[PDB]
Amino acid sequence: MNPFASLTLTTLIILTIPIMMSNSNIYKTNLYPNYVKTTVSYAFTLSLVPLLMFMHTGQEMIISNWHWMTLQTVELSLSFKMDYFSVMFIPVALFVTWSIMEFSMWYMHSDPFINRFFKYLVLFLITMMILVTANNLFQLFIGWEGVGIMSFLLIGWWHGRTDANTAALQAILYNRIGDIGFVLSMAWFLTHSNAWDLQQIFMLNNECPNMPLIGLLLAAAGKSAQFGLHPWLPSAMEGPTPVSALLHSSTMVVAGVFLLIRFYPLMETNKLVQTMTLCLGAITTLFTALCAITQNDIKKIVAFSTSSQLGLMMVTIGINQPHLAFLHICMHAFFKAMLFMCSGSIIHSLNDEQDIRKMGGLYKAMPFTTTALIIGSLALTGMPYLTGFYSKDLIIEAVNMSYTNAWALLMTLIATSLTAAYSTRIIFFAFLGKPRFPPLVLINENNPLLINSIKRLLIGSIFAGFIISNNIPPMTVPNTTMPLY
Amino acid sequence: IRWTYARSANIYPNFRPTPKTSLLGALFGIGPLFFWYYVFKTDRDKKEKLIQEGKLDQTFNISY
Amino acid sequence: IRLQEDPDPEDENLYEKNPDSHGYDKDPIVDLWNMRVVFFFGFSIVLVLGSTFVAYLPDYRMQEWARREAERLVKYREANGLPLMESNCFDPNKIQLPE
Amino acid sequence: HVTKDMFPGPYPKTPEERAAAAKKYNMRVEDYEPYPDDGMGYGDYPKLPDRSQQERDPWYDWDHPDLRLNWGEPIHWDLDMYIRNRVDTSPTPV
Amino acid sequence: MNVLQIVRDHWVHILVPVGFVFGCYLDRRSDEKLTAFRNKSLLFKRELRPNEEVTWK
Amino acid sequence: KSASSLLDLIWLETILPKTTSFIQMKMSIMVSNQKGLIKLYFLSFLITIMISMTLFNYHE
Amino acid sequence: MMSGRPGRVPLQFLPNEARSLPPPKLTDPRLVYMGFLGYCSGLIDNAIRRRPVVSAGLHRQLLYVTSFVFFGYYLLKRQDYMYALRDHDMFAYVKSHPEDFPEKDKKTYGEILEEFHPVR
Amino acid sequence: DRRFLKLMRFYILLTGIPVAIGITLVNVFIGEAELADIPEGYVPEHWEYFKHPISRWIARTFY
Amino acid sequence: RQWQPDVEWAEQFGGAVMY
Amino acid sequence: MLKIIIPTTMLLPMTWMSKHNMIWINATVHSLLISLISLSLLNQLGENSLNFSLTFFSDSLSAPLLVLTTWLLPLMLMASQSHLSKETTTRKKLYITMLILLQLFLIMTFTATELILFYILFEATLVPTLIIITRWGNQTERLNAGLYFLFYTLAGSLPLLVALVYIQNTTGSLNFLIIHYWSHPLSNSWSNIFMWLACIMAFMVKMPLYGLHLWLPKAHVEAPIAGSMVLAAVLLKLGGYGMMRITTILNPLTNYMAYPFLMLSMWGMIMTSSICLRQTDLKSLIAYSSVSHMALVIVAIMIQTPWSFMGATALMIAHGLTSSMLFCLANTNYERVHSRTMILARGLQTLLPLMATWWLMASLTNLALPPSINLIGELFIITASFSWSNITIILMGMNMMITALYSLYMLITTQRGKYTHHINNIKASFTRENALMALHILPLLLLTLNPKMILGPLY
Amino acid sequence: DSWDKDVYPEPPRRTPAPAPQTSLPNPVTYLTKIFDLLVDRPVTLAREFIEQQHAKNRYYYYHREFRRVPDITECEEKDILCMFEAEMQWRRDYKVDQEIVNIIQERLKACQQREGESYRQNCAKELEQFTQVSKAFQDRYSDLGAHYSARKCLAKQKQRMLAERKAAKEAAA
Repeated sequence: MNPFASLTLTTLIILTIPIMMSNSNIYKTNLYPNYVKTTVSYAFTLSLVPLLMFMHTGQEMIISNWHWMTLQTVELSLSFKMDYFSVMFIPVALFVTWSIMEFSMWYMHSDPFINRFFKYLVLFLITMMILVTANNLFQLFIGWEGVGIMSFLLIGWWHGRTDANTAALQAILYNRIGDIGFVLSMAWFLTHSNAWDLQQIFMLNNECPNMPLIGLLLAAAGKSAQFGLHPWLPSAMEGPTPVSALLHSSTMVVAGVFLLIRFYPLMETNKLVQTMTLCLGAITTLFTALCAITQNDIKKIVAFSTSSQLGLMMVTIGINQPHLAFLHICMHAFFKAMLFMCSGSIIHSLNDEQDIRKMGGLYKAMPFTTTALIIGSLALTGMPYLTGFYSKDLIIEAVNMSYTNAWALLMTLIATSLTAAYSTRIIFFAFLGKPRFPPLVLINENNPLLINSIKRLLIGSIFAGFIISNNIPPMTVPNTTMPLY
Repeated sequence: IRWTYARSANIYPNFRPTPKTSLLGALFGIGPLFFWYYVFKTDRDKKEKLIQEGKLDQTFNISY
Repeated sequence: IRLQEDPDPEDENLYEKNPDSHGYDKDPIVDLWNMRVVFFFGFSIVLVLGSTFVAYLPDYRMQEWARREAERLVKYREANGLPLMESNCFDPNKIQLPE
Repeated sequence: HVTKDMFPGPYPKTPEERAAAAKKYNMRVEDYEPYPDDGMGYGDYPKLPDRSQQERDPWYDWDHPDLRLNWGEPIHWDLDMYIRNRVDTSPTPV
Repeated sequence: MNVLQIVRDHWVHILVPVGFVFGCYLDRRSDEKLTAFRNKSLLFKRELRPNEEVTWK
Repeated sequence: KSASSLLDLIWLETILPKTTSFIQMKMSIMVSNQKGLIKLYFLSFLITIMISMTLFNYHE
Repeated sequence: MMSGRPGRVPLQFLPNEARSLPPPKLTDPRLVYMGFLGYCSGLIDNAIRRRPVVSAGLHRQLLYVTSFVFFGYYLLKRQDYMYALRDHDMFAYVKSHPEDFPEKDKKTYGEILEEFHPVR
Repeated sequence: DRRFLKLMRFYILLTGIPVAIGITLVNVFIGEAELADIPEGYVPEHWEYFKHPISRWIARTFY
Repeated sequence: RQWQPDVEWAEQFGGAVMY
Repeated sequence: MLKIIIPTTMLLPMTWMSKHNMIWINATVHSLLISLISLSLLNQLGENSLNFSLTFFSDSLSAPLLVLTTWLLPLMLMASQSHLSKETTTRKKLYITMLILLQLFLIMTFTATELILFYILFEATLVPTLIIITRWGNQTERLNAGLYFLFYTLAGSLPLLVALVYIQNTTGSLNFLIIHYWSHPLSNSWSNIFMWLACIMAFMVKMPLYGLHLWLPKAHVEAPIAGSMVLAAVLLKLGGYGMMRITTILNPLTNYMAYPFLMLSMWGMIMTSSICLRQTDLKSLIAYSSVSHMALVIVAIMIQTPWSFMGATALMIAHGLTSSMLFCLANTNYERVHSRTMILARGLQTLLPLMATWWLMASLTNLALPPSINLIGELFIITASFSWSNITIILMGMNMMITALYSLYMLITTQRGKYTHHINNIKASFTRENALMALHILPLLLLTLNPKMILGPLY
Repeated sequence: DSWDKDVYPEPPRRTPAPAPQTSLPNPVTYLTKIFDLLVDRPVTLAREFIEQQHAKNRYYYYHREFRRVPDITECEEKDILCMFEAEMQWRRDYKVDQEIVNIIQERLKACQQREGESYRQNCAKELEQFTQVSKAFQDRYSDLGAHYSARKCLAKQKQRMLAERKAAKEAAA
């Protein structure tokens, strides 16, 4: 009710505060790391209270305060769409961002702009969350473009590096090609539906959104790595480990499929775009996974694991399961970020290196990261009772059950096999047992804050897989019986 | 600044209207021009003869 | 020699001869004064009280007025069921049909 | 400061013209050759072979290390084409 | 404080304000030459109250 | 080779600016290069007299 | 619009019947500009003789602004005079020739059949 | 650079708090307006037809 | 500083007729 | 409207007689104050245009441009501080006189109530701009720059002169309000399309469209730093006002006649964007991006749609702000390096931390990203063009595909990377510059927060 | 209240009256009353201050009232006075139409979330009142270029009347 109206937006306000505190310039640049880490932590806590309020009363909401224009038939207001989708997605989002902020504090400890880096993740996640709850397509595109451009800057964080800025250009190029489809979609809506509010368009029940669905599919293929518009993520993890593990793992590369989830009521009306999304989500799980089969870099393999799994929720929205894909992104933020956390940990410990060659038999000297990496690998390969069980496991039995494209069906089990393959590739390369590294042994996770952040995401990757799967209201297709094979 | 000049101002004084130059210059000076003009007028007349009797729908498109 | 010219002078920077300068002029005191005037109305009341002026301007196209005066019309016409809009704005009856 | 020999000018048609343009671009006459005479304002500008800057030696002490260029050397009409950031002519495996 | 010298070197900042008010007065002048429909407005025929005598100046 | 140089720095500048300037070129030196002989000037008056008189027939 | 007007005395600046017209006000905006037009002549004069432009011989400026404003005033009466005459025999010709100016009938927009053009 | 940012803020807030406290004060001294029907006899001045007090004052002086 | 016409820039007119 | 014009005219003797070094101060202060008086004109009564007298009137279409010009005059005024500190006092006052006369003629054009007066002051802008470009230029080609600019603008304008006197003879008046109210359908007669061409081509000339866009690239490059922003900022938009007002009589003939130029803009805004990936000069880069934006605003005009009109009205202001914004940066880097080569100095963020920040939001505004008024102005045009002819989004998507590829390319090849080792005279950024881009960018978002004012007169 | 159900409709409220099946204390009610005690009450008393100081000095405003004027149908051609007056009246009626369709926009938009997954069946009447406000709008104001005038609007109305009369007479042959 009223508290659900207030705190759901105070969650955003509390994170707006540190940013203008930064614009005050009175803040001490060394205290600002802990400042914004603490602020994202509280914002996560204050984001749970709307979550259990909704869980209590199963109610959605949209807030439309003071408007911006009133042009003829268009009243562009600050329309935040914090429904079950948004209020259930955000707490995991701020939890992941807080854990990775502690991780970045530990990792980025030798950079003059550490506070600048952290506030950069802060602004990125602000536009992310406003995109999450954005009823009007104008705020939807505000979040879209904001997360895209701030991704671009975060990849270009190492502006001295030629490859960094080049990859930022590639990422903005592909994201912007997707933004072309976004522009086509919003143009169609403002011509036909002459309004921006998502609820308004679903209300109109335009059962023939051919051009809208095409535009949203293209935008998703842009911001969610899919064939043709996939390689910008292979360019994107060139940035720092914190951004590679937060943005380029489970926060803004999921933005496209997330947008399709927000536009599901229009999506389910047409079934051809469902088949095309099946094809795209299969073909990305092909290309990225087979390229990761033999990749000599730990960042790359997990990045292609990301992109393939994003194509997996693309398949999920293509078999008329928006909410299954929504639970998938929800536990995706936990687990995939968790494995990228392990990757950053080994990188920092193993002489700031990422290649699967020249490992030190890490398991002997990298135990905590070893266990975290093994359970994350089992999770992305559908570990029962883990995040994987209420994830790709569910989506695989759904695609085997639902009337789906054949080649997509065989392709997604090939993708699961490859998901096992490279996940164990990092296992038998990093922690194999044959030391290969500089004579000075630096592989050691002795930093207490690193342990705290890693275990903070670790408990979610163990628990939060099922601490949300049965708690949620019954929302998906409950296919109980099915052939044993 | 040799390359700057030879990329900005040296072009015309050394430019000669060769048959190839005139050919491809006219090619993309009236090919994309008239081609976009053609496709655009094509769709515009398409809606023109789809609206005079009422085939095309204008139900919710008031905010034209 | 080909001509009797003064060579190209060096482009002096104000800070080198006069630190604490502002890239505003040579004499420091009017450097300061130009600082004050530009950081005045430029960023002062023109920029800010001007912002309130444009933000707190009187009714814009009477939109704030047109808002309030149209719910009354809506209510009047739903009282008799005739809807909030009409097919015609100008009235057919007062205008003649040609032939 | 400036003379005419290092201003790009007429298209060379005689060996003396080739030598003059070779000095004009600080690169020898024997490997000097301009682009075709097909009226693109090519003039004396040599058809520098279309290689990139990724193919050169990064370890070399380039006076322009950002793009592996050197202080006062002939550069391709499309140097910005073949920079490290943009398209590269570096070989692919097959 | 050599006020004569100050006005000798600092008196320009005074001419622009008196121009602006001049414009204002001139605008006022313009109004009085353009009062053709003095309370003849066909949505503003509001009756001239016994106290005042004009609709606007 | 298509957007720059050939189109902007070759073609459009050739068509409107340079071609018209060349027309004025070619028609300024054939208009203002008379030697100064009174004869040829006077025969210019001459044939103009008949062109005004009978050829056009201004009076008719 | 005139030199063949009947009763037009030649080489006569301001005819007697012009006085029936309102003489231009001394504060006429055109007149004061042509007074300002006097200033530009005066300011340039000091500049030509490389004299102090702002305050060289105000006596020269005085006649420059007073002569220009004077000859402006008489010109304005003649200016109004011809425009008055052009508008005078205007209506005389119209009234004396009713046939050449038929009383065009006024019809409201409800009777005309102007066709709207869909601008799409 | 830091001298800049300091003076930027110093002069922006220099007249910033004045107008800010002024608008908050009028919002907490006389606030907004309440709807009234026909003004028998009295004709409304051109700034009476508005709602916000400062919007009334701006129309009161330069309007 | 800026560029002013060189001796040649004035020379090009010269020559009685400059075109 | 005497309230704002008279202060500008009478401001001139102040600059022309004040002390040799207080002229900068006094001109700046009085410019800020007459801009203060100017923003009071943002008010617009209902749908009535704000009338002032028989000769001067304004409306919601005009007011943003008026207050724009009044806001700029200080901008090039104190941008001129660096470049004119070494020239004679009388020449300094003459330069300030040129700028003031230019601003006066702009506010005279925009408030014009009758057509031919608008035209007289429409061509009265060339004289100050021509003088500024030719006299206070830097390089050699500035003479041909002045030739191209002046001759192009005139060759456009004279047909409009003949057309306007013909309109006055035929219709009976050239006042804006009456010709809008006494408008008649411009039929498809073979004289009517030449009527339309005469009434349109003049404005199209100083709105560089594909083909007829050489004067801007060959003039803005070597125009004085103060002048260049003025050309790129306002005089491309007085033509837009010209279309805005003259299109009330050019219908319905505009329905099918606009097609040649219309497409000439869309493909045009691609070519000048396609040309925009490869420039050896940063000033030419900004000029070509500007040309792309004006092709966008041209196709905005020619559809004759209220949403197209809103997108335009926003686009003139947004583009002028961003274009002058970038031109200030180009001036600053050139003045520090005394050259205007593109890749001469990359990686300037390693030397000027706040200057490349300014570069960053300058390019971001050039990107037209939401919720900036650049995005909203573009977006209204997107919607109008879609409702016009469906596919138009493909070409315009190519334009919102090239814009950032060149804008962020300019960042990566100027501010990002590393400094070139030879240059060593790059001192710390002076407060003059960063202050001027502050006064440029902050109100760009301030009036973004209040888009009704610049949204359009059809609100 | 300031608004009303007649132009701002709102369905009657209904709550399930939670009766937990478990003995564990209900958290949401507890956090809500806590947030009431430390947040709701202080802002409430601050607004009490504000309301009393408002009532200390109250001022009024009035609906700026207009009157009907001769329209373009009754306006004489070339009669610039009634021309301008009818232009003013027609433009303000156009603004009226835009505002009322904005009210219907917000009615239908809020109804969608107000009525839930059932929105497809309770807002249908609201959707019914939208599918008719658009079309009639297109009849009264549509395609009027970008220089839309009361004259051009009358010309569009002329198109409509001639078209409907043409259909009527072609039905009657």
